[PDB]
Amino acid sequence: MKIVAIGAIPFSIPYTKPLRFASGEVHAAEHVLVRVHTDDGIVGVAEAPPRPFTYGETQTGIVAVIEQYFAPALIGLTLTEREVAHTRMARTVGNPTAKAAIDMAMWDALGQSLRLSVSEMLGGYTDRMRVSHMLGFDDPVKMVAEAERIRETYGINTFKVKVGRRPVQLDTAVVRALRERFGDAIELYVDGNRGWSAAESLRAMREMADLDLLFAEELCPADDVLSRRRLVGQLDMPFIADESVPTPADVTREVLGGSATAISIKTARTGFTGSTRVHHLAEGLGLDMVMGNQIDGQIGTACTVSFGTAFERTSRHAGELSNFLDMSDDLLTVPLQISDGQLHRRPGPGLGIEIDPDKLAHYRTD
Amino acid sequence: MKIVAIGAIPFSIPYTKPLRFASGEVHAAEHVLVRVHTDDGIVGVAEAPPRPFTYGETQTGIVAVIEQYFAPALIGLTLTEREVAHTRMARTVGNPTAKAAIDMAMWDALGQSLRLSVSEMLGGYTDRMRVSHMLGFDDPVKMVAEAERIRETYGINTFKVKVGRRPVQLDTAVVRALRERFGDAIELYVDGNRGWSAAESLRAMREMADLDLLFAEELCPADDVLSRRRLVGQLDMPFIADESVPTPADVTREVLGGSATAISIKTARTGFTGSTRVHHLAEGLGLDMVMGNQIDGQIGTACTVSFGTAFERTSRHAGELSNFLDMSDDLLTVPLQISDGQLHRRPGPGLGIEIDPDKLAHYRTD
Ligand SMILES: O=C(O)C[C@H]1C=CC(=O)O1
Ligand SMILES: O=C(O)C[C@H]1C=CC(=O)O1
Ligand SMILES: [Mg+2]
Ligand SMILES: [Mg+2]
Repeated sequence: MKIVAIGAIPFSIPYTKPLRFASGEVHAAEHVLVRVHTDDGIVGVAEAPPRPFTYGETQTGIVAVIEQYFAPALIGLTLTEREVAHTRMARTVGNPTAKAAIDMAMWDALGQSLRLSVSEMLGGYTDRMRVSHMLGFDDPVKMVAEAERIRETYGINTFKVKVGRRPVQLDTAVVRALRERFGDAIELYVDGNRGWSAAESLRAMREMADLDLLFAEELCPADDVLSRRRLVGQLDMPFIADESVPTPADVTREVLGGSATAISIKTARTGFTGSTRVHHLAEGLGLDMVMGNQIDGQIGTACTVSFGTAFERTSRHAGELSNFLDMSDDLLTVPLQISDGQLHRRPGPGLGIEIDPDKLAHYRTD
Repeated sequence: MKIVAIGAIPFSIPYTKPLRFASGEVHAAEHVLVRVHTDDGIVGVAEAPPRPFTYGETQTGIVAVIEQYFAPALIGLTLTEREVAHTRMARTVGNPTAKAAIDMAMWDALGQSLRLSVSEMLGGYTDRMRVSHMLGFDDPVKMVAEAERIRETYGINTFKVKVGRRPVQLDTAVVRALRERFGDAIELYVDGNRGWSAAESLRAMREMADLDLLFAEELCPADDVLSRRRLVGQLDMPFIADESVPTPADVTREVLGGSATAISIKTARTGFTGSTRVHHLAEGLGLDMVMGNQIDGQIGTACTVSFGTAFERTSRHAGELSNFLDMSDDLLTVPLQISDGQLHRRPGPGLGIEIDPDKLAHYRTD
């Protein structure tokens, strides 16, 4: 189980319809397929989604850091030296998805080598997660229609509404429309992606005080430090930190500082080894945690469910596992299937997925 | 890899010489051998040391809780459902070593099943740890002689001196004698086992301010809450919490409250699954951590080194891995070997140990 090579292949798949939010937009999945090759002939895989508006990474930069720094530093390590890999990669600051992809690809290879799923190796608490769908910006009536279509089609009963627009009433009207349309049959929460000021955020939440929102996520910039802390202290529900807590150290600083009261865990940025560190820190401190979506393709979604199903604290909440549906196509030989509002972790070893050679050849851009 | 049975066998092995400290004494290793049997014929093992003066557990109580509560709740789970086992056992409060033994025995069985050492499955950062020896109470000249004998014989260069006696000068004279005898060639720190008041502790440490002590461990009772917090804030070096932080929740309360500035990790009380939670919490918060000794036999010591070698934060410090040497005998087919002041993690699968049938038959007390 020795790593003999690590590759990073850029690919691009168009979205049937773009996902729009406060901090940016995604019109195509211009990701990087990361592969870890072992001396047993096993190939572990994962993807790295460049999100310049979130971590500052670019598709070109991800391939570069992996080919120029991480690959040469990790070749030669066995799949059971994760902490050595973790420590070596840590010598380089940032580059979250690049690091995470390598770690998850390593876990995929390990699982295949041992004939064990990543989920069970991580803890195997359960075998499925409830699904939450992120609704991107669009005309009010159009967002409601999207939710209705999605719930009827896939059985999804949890929706995270993207907000952060002006006037604030535009978004609060959307949320109210959703609650009037579905009643208490669905769970609802919001993510502003740093779009509103803390003052606008409070007014928006006060206006939606009767809509039973489960969480408020990054309503205003965490970097508007003092007003952010004041806002978090004014809200009843937990305030989920996402882009502001990419590392365990950030979780500690933001939570102890009062700028976060709940933690988003995204395998795209902390992989499995790092995500375990975040989960244990959040559980130890006593904070709610939710599996988030990095606008993942099916490869990243398979990773999210693999980790989310391994622990009780992550599976007690619905996981954001459905945005891959807006992609026009994907790289798996067998597409992920959501039914009854749930997604099961794959039964196969490792991530339980396989890359379709023809799909890769068609969408790669190198 | 399904658990078909879990047994708890009490055994007793006399000590060549008793280990004495502030909170109690150990004249024999009256432990409990815990075994997890799988449907593959594999048997994982570990030990549970009853420490009434530390956790309140008794040899009889450990066997009882395992046979009456844990065994029936875990039979039927696979070795890759650790989080289910963790959650089920958590329904019962306390009983730390009983829970830890079951978890470590499960990891031992898993490793054997996969032909992987526990150390590598946990992270595989390194393959050995430096050794630290705990010096129990005794006449000053006798404690110094013990340190000299131990250093020359095993190459051990780190010593944790047991203190907490009155007058305080009795212990400070011991530490000073050790520093004068070995100079800067050895590392020294102290553990008072809640023996001194906070006021006595400060005076003792001030008297030893020139002896370069690396840590101060449980000098006074953590339950003397306010004076304990005042003391911790008065000391330069990290203050290791041990018996006061048996769980991650305690780590959070004591650290945020200011009654602890460093954390002791003992596999005897948090096993591997639980110890990982403590390590990640301590790393996330930014606190030093040291692998402690629960006055472990060789079985427990094999567990300590297995976990300690898996991470960088635990292996950067010497681990307390030598007190088993005072036992008159032990249960392993192949005794642990300390040389050049180090202990390597065993090369074999799981814990890399095997119980000698004749030793078990001779020392069991059921
Ligand atoms: O923020 C989210 O939860 C969803 C998405 C928006 C940007 C991004 O990278 O993640
Ligand atoms: O306190 C220590 O570090 C050593 C030992 C003393 C009692 C016990 O259970 O552990
Ligand atoms: Mg978000
Ligand atoms: Mg101690």
